[PDB]
Parts: sequence; C-alpha cells; structure tokens
Amino acid sequence: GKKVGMTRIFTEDGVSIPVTVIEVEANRVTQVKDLANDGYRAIQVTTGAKKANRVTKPEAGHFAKAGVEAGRGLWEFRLAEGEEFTVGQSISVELFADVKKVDVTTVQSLDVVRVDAERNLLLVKGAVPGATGSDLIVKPAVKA
Amino acid sequence: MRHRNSSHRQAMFRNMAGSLVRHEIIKTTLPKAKELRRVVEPLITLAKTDSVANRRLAFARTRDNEIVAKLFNELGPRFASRAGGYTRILKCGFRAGDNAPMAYIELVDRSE
Amino acid sequence: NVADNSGARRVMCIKVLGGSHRGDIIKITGDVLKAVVVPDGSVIRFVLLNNNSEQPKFMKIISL
Amino acid sequence: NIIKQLEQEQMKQDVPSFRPGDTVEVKVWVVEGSKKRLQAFEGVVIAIRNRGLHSAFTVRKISNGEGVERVFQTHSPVVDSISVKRRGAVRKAKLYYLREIKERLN
RNA sequence: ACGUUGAAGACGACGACGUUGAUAGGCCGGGUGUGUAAGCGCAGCGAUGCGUUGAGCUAACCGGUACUAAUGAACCGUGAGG
RNA sequence: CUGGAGAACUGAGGGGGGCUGCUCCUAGUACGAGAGGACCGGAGUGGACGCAUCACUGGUGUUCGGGUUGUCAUGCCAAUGGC
RNA sequence: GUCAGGUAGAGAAUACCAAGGCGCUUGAGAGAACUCGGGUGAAGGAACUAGGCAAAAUGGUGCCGUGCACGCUGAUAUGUAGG
Repeated sequence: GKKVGMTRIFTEDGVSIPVTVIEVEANRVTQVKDLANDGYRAIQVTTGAKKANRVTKPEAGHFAKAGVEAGRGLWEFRLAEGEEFTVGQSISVELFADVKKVDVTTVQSLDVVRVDAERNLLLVKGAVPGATGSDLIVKPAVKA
Repeated sequence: MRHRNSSHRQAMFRNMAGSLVRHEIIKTTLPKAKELRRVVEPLITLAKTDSVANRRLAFARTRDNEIVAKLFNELGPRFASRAGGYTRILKCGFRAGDNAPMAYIELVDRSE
Repeated sequence: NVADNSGARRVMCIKVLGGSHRGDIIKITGDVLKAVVVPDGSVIRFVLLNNNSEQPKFMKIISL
Repeated sequence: NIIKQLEQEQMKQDVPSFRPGDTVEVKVWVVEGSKKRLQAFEGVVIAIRNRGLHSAFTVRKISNGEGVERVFQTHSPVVDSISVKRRGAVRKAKLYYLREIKERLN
C-alpha cells in the first residue's frame, strides 16, 4: 500500500487514537513460485499503474504473460503452506479484517483500527516509516 | 538540511527586478535569473489589476516610481490574457571573467 | 508549593521515587519526607505524607 | 483529499463561533467508575488553534489562588456544549500575556 | 549525459515525471496565522474608537489549469553465443 | 552447464538483541507445631535504552502579517521602505 | 597637536544624515559531514565542575515605598514661575 498522511479517530467513550491511514489498491498477482522451479513457495504481486511509454517492454512482456496490467514495482511474499493463489488473482484489503495486529515495513505489532473495501483503505494505530506517498508492505504480525 | 545575507539578497533582487522591467531584457548568471523569477512575475500579476492599494504595494516593492509607471500601464494589459510565464531565460555561454553560466532573462514581448 | 495546610509553604524535591534512574510519589525537604504531586488529547496546565502511608490510593486527597 | 474525506464525517457542524478573549463555558463528560457526569468549566479563551479536525482552544481559569489552563479539542466527543458569556474586545490572536478585558457590544 | 526536481542528510551512477507532458518556478480557489490595512464619510474639529470590513496580505505546502520553458539530431552499449 | 539488459526471490555467514520492579485472579493455597504467608504461568499498571516517529499535545522559524522608539532618503504632510 | 555642523542625549558615548572622502586589488551557483563565533529556545534553574568563571539577567528617574509615574495632553494657558 501507499502511505497517505496521518490523522486521528475519536471513539464513543471519548479516547482519541492516533491512526496512520494507508491506501491499498487492489493487489493483483503476477507470478507464482513453487518448489519445482524456484525451490520455495511465494507469490509475486504488483500494484498501481505505470505510463505505457515509460514502462520498458521487458516488464510489459512479463506483465502480459500473466494477463496483468502494468503496475509500479514488484513485491513477493512467502507462503505458509496453508493457502493457494493463482496467477492474475486480485487481492483486496478485506484479508486484514480477521487480524488485529499487523507489521508495516519494520514496525511490528500495530493495531488495526478499520478496514473497508469500497474505498480500498486500511487504518493502523501508530506511526509507520517513511513520508507521505511512500510504499509500505503490510503483513500480519508474526509475534503472536 | 535542505529538504549573500538576507538584506543584501533582498536588495539585489529588488534592483535587478527593476532593471529587468525598465529594459525588458538583462544578462545575468543563470542561478540569479532562475531565482529572480520568483520575484519578477508576482509583480506583473499584481499589475494585471489596477487599484490604489495595488499601486502602493507595487511601489513598496522595487521602491521606484518609474517602474510602477512602467507597470499598470502596458505590462498590465500586455499580459492580461497570459496566465503566468511572463519571463523567458536563454542560456548564453559562460562569463569570460570567472566562467560563470550566463543567461538572458527577458519578458515575452518585443515582437515588432 | 504545598496544597495542604500542614504548615509548610515551599518544598524542594530531592529524589524521584518509583524506579531506578527515574501523581507520582517523591521525596522532598530540614524535615525530609515523602510527598505526592497534585486521553482525549486535552491538557490540564496550571501534598505531604508520612513515609509509610499516604495519610496526608488517594481517596482522602480527592475527597478533600 | 483522502485525509479530508476521512475527517468530514468525523467532524461536528454544531461548533459555536467564538473568538479569543471571550468568556466561555464548556461542558465536558467525566467518568467515575461506572457513571457519566457533566462537568462545567468556566474561563476565558486565550488561544485558538484551527486545523480542521484537530482544532483546539485554550481556556484559562482563575481558580482559588492560581490560574489553571486547559486545552480542549473542539471536535472531541468529551466536550458536549460550548456557550459564550462575554464578547471580549481584544485585538490579539493569542492572549498569552494574561499569564503574568473590554466588552465588544457589537 | 544535458534540463526541470533532489525531506536518500552533499563521494552522488540515487523515487518518478521530461510535449498523449502538472515534479518545480507562476496565475486562481479553499483553510490556517496575523486581528480592524490603504482610501472615503459622521461626531469630537486634538490624541482614540465605530461604519466602510472578520476585512486586506500571506513564502516552502492542499485542490485545478501547459497561451512559458524541460523539444527535435549525438556519444556509450551490438548483430546467434568455446 | 561465460551472449548483451531491466525486476521479483531462495539466505549460509556476520552485526545490533534475550529490560527490571510491583499489584490482581489462580489462593486464607504449598511448606511448617500456629500466626505471618507462596513460587511459577497468565493479565494489567510505571521508569530507563533503541528503531519508527507529527492527525492531536509544546518550543523554535533572519522571507509574510500586526504594533512601535531615535534618525534619514525617496522635490512634500499623511500613507512606506532601509539601518 | 589644533579646526570636528544638524537631530536625539547629561556628556567629548552610540545610532541615523548633508558636504567631502569611498566599495578596502579573485568571482558566479549549490548546503551545511558542526572546525569557530552571536541572538532566541520547556525548567524539580545547579541533574555539570576544584571555582554558578566567561555569557545571560541587570542598567533608569513626570520618585514617599526603606511601591508609583514614564511614548501623545481639545484644555488649564491657542507657552505657567522668569532672563
């Protein structure tokens, strides 16, 4: 996701929680790594959009192979042998609904305040590294 | 960490801005020309609309009656339809004295 | 300053109790004895004890 | 625009209009174990910070012996109502010099 | 590379954008700060205050707009891989 | 199993790390002839060190704005600017 | 050693001007890894040190307190004691 400023939310009881507000477009998978080829399980995902004239076709061909629209940058995360993903699958922010602690890259064990899909938005209690408009990686807290 | 003294810097731009208006073109170092823009166009924008207060404020800057007369009379109407970008910078090699990058800075006019 | 009426008017803090290298309790002074200094984002900008118990956790102080 | 859209619904439009140097009464919720009580605070506004959802104002109260300053968050749920008693006729944005007033009749 | 940017903390090959083009320097609108400007008018024919007017002004920032300028030729790196 | 580029991964090895104290439930429990009264695990509340670090709480901000003393220039008073 | 104007001021200090004398014999852009020197910056104002040293604070006089007055006075008086 992309960091978009910071604000606070007031609760009904009265306390105010300072929240880092992160915008997370739909993340669309581009490549799936497996034991047979890469020796490990991971999925490569992209986000955003890039100008056609500026995206070099070595990546465009790589994107076109998966039917994926050219995004900005590429990231991939290792799997936990408990989930499966297919090339071209679109991943939205609702996956964070069931998890209360998240890791933002690293500042770890941050409470999640609110998640919505209609506006592709995620909320984190605290501060995260980087200025506004920077790229952030949000994953569930490992220290359970 | 950035993410002449103030008085000298302010006076120099005030003088150079007046000379630019008077002559419509001047030869100066490229860094000076770039920084001069942030002082020059704001004067022309104010001159686009004429008022007693604007005339007084325009005088408080450049502290010269000739320039104020030059403004609000033809620089105003000549740039009324233009939304910014009243200045043009042309690089003209380097100064022989100290190899400084020199450039002409001139208002978009003189199309006779 | 002393909020109570124990007689003392001005006191000096000589040690901040509650932890190593530190309404918290403090040690103040020629008589040395403990004392106590008296969420929405608001801020509030502007008592002696017996070294064993409060006896001016602070029910009496709030009541008075 | 993401930030602004997020705070518009959180802000409250029932904010009364007051100016620095005005005598203001503000009601604030209080929690004592399991009860909600309304506490009334009387004072004079000496500073207002306008930032939208983060707008706040400082009120100085001359208590029994010494003054007490209190910074309220205008849009916080803790504050319920704000009422103006006197229209102070001052000509300064921040009245910090009262640490060490006329009436506007307008 | 050159030019418009450099909040990565000056050894700088680094984030993006360089005319199907808003990164920066301007012209507008909104918010904040400053808290009653210049000019005009009534009374006192002075020093203040009120109307004019919660207004005038506001840099590095927010929301828009390319009628200005980053344009069009080189140099470097090759042509089927023991 | 040495052609010329632009990305995403597997991480051996190495470096910075194994905070502290108190209360409550467990429990008028274990040990002991009584009183006094647990330890550990779990949860909660402070302080110190380090990374991130500004929507909200302070300070600072030689450019903009408000107010002003002595003197001077812009042929003048008023209205400004510079020191 | 002498001659050294106007305003402000107790003065021969200091600041601001006229006349006169000058820009001091390398410059144009970019910002600080804090080598040096000032103003300002929360305060339990001594948590530093042999010594609160050097800074800062401070200084005055439309004065009755062992705190008050201070930049301007429609008017008293369109200049009051008086040389």
